Amino acid sequence: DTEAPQVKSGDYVVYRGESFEYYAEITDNSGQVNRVVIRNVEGGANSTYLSPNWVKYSTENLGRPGNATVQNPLRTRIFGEVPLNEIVNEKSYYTRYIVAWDPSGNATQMVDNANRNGLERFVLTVKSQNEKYDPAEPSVTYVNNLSNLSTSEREAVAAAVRAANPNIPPTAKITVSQNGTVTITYPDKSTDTIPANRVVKDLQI
Ligand SMILES: CO[C@@H]1O[C@H](CO)[C@H](O)[C@H](O[C@]2(C(=O)O)C[C@H](O)[C@@H](NC(C)=O)[C@H]([C@H](O)[C@H](O)CO)O2)[C@H]1O
Ligand SMILES: [Ca+2]
Ligand code: NA
Repeated sequence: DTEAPQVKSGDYVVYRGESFEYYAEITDNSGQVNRVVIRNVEGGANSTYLSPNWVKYSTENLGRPGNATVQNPLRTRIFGEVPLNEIVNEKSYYTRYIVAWDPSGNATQMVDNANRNGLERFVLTVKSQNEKYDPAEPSVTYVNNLSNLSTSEREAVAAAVRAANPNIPPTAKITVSQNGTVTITYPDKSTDTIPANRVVKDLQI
């Protein structure tokens, strides 16, 4: 319904142990939107049920003339904190709908089709925490023997990786094995690994 408010959302990827914040933009031909609900598909016209319960949202400047124009769309904040105990797999996404109402009571229609994703329909994808980070591997630590790093050398590699990766969670644990393999264990206990060849060299040859 192009006489109902129109919504532009996005690909709302979120990560265990991390806060998220996205904005959707809403316009209406009347220039005004009075109400915005984000909801699961189930329930019928009056439902506001939305899960997971940690998905929050808010819309400032509701119910004012000109609050929802093409040149200055209404914005809805979609935010929350993803718990560490969320299940993560290829199916750990949640398809949700943004419904907005204009002064005539026309509400954005919910159409159950993936071609509407990024409009009034959006997918909230929950990923493990390691997926938020792409550890930098540009550091180089020279060790005596690549097949047998000492404790000091293992700590040196971990410190080099940390120094190259100020953005990874401070409480993520960087450990290095006896052959220089790096494991980054995130707060949600997911891991990234860095092969030794990318962080360690020796002068044995
Ligand atoms: C009516 O059936 C639902 O229709 C919606 C679209 O309107 C979805 O297709 C939904 O399926 C999913 C989804 O929300 O995309 C498929 C996901 O794999 C499920 N996630 C998990 C972690 O199992 C969700 C989830 O079960 C649901 O969103 C709970 O509110 O459902 C259809 O079930
Ligand atoms: Ca309208
Ligand atoms: Na990663």
